Amino acid sequence: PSYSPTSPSYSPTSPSYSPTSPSYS
Amino acid sequence: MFFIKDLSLNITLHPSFFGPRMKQYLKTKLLEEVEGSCTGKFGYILCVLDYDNIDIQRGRILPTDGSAEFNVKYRAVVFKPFKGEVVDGTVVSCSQHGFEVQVGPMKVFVTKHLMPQDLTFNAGSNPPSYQSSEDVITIKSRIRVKIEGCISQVSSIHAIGSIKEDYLGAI
Amino acid sequence: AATLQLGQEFQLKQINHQGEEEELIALNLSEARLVIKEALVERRRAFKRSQKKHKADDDDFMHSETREKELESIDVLLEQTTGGNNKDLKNTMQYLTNFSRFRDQETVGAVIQLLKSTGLHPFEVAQLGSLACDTADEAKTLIPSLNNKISDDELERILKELSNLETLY
Amino acid sequence: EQFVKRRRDMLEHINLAMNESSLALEFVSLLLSSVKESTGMSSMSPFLRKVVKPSSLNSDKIPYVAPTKKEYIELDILNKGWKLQSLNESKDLLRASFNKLSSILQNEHDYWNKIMQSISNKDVIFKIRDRTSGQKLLAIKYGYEDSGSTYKHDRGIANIRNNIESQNLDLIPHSSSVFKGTDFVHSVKKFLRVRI
Amino acid sequence: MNVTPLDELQWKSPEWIQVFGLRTENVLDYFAESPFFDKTSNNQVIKMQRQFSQLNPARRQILFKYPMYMQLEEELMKLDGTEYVLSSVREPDFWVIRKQRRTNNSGVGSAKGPEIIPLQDYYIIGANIYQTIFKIVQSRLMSTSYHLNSTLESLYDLIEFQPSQGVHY
Amino acid sequence: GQALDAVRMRLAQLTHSLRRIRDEMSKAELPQWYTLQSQLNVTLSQLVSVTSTLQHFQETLDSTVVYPLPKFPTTSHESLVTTLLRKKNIPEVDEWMKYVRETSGVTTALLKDEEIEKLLQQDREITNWARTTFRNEYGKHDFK
Amino acid sequence: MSNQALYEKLEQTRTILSVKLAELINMTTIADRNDDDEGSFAQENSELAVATTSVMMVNN
Repeated sequence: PSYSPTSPSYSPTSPSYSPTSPSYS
Repeated sequence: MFFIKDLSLNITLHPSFFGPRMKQYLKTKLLEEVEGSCTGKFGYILCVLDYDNIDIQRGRILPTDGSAEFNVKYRAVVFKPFKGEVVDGTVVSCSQHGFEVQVGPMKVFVTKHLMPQDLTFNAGSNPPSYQSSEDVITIKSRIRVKIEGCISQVSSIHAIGSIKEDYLGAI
Repeated sequence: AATLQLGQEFQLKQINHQGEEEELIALNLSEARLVIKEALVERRRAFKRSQKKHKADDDDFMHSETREKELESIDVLLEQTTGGNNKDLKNTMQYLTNFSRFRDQETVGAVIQLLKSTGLHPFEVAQLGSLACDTADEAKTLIPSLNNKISDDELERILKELSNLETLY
Repeated sequence: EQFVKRRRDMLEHINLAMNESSLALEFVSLLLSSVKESTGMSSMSPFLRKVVKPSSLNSDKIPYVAPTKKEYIELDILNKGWKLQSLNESKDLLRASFNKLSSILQNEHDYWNKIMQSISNKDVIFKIRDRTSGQKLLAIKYGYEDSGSTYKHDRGIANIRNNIESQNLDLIPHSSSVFKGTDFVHSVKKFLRVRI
Repeated sequence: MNVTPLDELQWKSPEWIQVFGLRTENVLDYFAESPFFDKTSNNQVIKMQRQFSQLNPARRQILFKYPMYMQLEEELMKLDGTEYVLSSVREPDFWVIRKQRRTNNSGVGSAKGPEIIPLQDYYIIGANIYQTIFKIVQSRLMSTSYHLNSTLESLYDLIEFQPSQGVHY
Repeated sequence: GQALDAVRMRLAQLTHSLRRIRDEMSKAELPQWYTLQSQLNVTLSQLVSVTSTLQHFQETLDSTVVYPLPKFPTTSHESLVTTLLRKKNIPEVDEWMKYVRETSGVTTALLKDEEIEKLLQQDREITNWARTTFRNEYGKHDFK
Repeated sequence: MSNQALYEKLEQTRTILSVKLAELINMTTIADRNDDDEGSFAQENSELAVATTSVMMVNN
């Protein structure tokens, strides 16, 4: 079968690096 | 074919071994007698699991000779084929009548009537082999054989297989 | 077992010493070789512990650089654990070592997961773990049980993935 | 303390490396689950199973962008640029490795020559495993055991130790394993005196 | 001159949502002033045509739900080219458009209607707009490889060798 | 879907190997050097296989269009969606890239047929010459 | 015994030669090759995966 599933390695603490710039109208 | 099975055996311990270390002697006897054996009811005895977890039963001194008989149960990995089985193996010897293929610990023979005529025997080659348009089979060549029958004796099981249909030969 | 005729002695449902039904267990060359190697090294460790009781190096055996070094370690293991009285075991172990499709435990686990994710018969799964087939039809002909039971696209995907999983020697 | 600091650094570095790698598996496990539920169930983490019933990834078609000189030549010369940087880093790392190897290696040839030109022939010599250390060390049998002596108390075995501080060779007997110091010579120096 | 990729480009229009608010009725009106809305698209041409006239699975659901979407087809079937159409909507916060281009191949021998071909992906989440997964995967793998390289070079620095023992720490 | 399925299984086993090397490095005691080398080589060659297979099926991955589920609720899982659907490098990789562009002098948006093209042609030939030279050197001495 | 050491040194020398030739070819054609003819086989299909394989070669 499946020997072992993968442990949840989520990193919500990661701040992300999405560039935000086109806000001014 | 590798499988896990539950096995039992009756082992007779000589009276001269009657001491506090009898369990050790029983374990040595079991390991030395069972491992590597072949039984037609279960095929070759390849390995025994959980050696520390050997199950034991109370002795029953035989009334005729004084040797204590014990019943030992265990779990073992064994090898045994079935009719119509297809197995990969290694060519052992080449002959004009056919060839012999070692699979696991057993031998399966194929007669020249059991392969398509495209495979022709070449004796001048070193070693002599079977040559065809696409597949060449010789020593140390992985060959798939469809086992057709098996003959079981006390110590071994021989097999006879055929490769007469397609998708058989060198891989 | 062209028609899955395994008989009473090798039924799919097995009755263990605990009396509960279990699925029949089938191991290919890699799984059986790893299991027997683990059992032998465990027995050697137990023997050494017992000898120390009456009166480091084991990490190099399981991790082998090459096939020849693995065979030498196997010979040493048989000398120190078997006694040299069992030639059939040596022949079986040599056959396992020479034609082991997969050497690493993680890759063998990957192969097991790939083969048994579809829920096929243990016989078919072990046969696929033992045999490397280029095309789905080749496996289907060489494994008559796989006929009519697995789609050709799935079999081709499984075979290609298994061929990709083979560790280069 | 620097070893602990660098171990913690490499632990956190590998954790950071694996955190982004996990998301790749998370996003890619969805396709098979959509195609075949039972096979896909085990792939996702339990939290992602709780999030939604998995049918997320479905096949779709988009055409390939029309090619031109504009991006492939820039990409392949940018890749030449990255691989010229890898060659530079390759040469630098190899140089550093070879400098370290040369320095260390000539150090052990220095000790090696000291050992070779410090040892004379002298008596019957073998390798033994130390009771405390467990490694192989050179030992010399000096005792009269083979000379006809029946004295069973001592075997006349002395282990050879290369003195780290003085770069010299010393002999440590088997029996006197209690005195651990540089005053061994005077502490063990006994003699027989006759007074009339 | 350094350009931020349009895939990660995110526009916020607080004044528009304050004045009009988020709704499927004016979601295209909200999108109009964005940089992603090409002025060469036939939607803008339809907009000036309407202005001049005034002065002078879920796809079928959203098809049948709104009549302005109808008017969108009966004003868009006549003009072939790059056009902006809604993909799906779940209220009151999620809208996604369908970025497709149309080539009405009316040639003899083609029984199919106008050809519809995707061009881009746009997701309206809240008041924000989002626009390849291959790049994401390769970026994650390469950063992982960089971190692994740093860790391994540090570990190799920690490694110390002696001939009489081997390698230790 | 087949290509992405193979991508999935191989990436999953790579992540499993990463979890392995992680939980054998997390121990307070470092194992033997040789086990670390074996794990390193296996995982690293597995990463190579990951890269090669990702390279093989670029077209299937490019053809696939990402779309959220109708059943998937974005109102409650918008954070999870925005975790997955954003894909920029770590800043230390982009500043490393900028430092590499600056150190190499390479920049790839204005290049035209003048001096850099004669340098590009004059580079091909050193590689071919070195390859031929080392082939000759290998052939000079019998290594069998 | 001593014959085994002979053989081991044999693969030792041949492995040195092979890895030497490999690193030579890798560093010489580290400059990626673009040739319009179908005969040439040099593929750089993913941007940073190329540098990863390069540092792979280095570490190996």
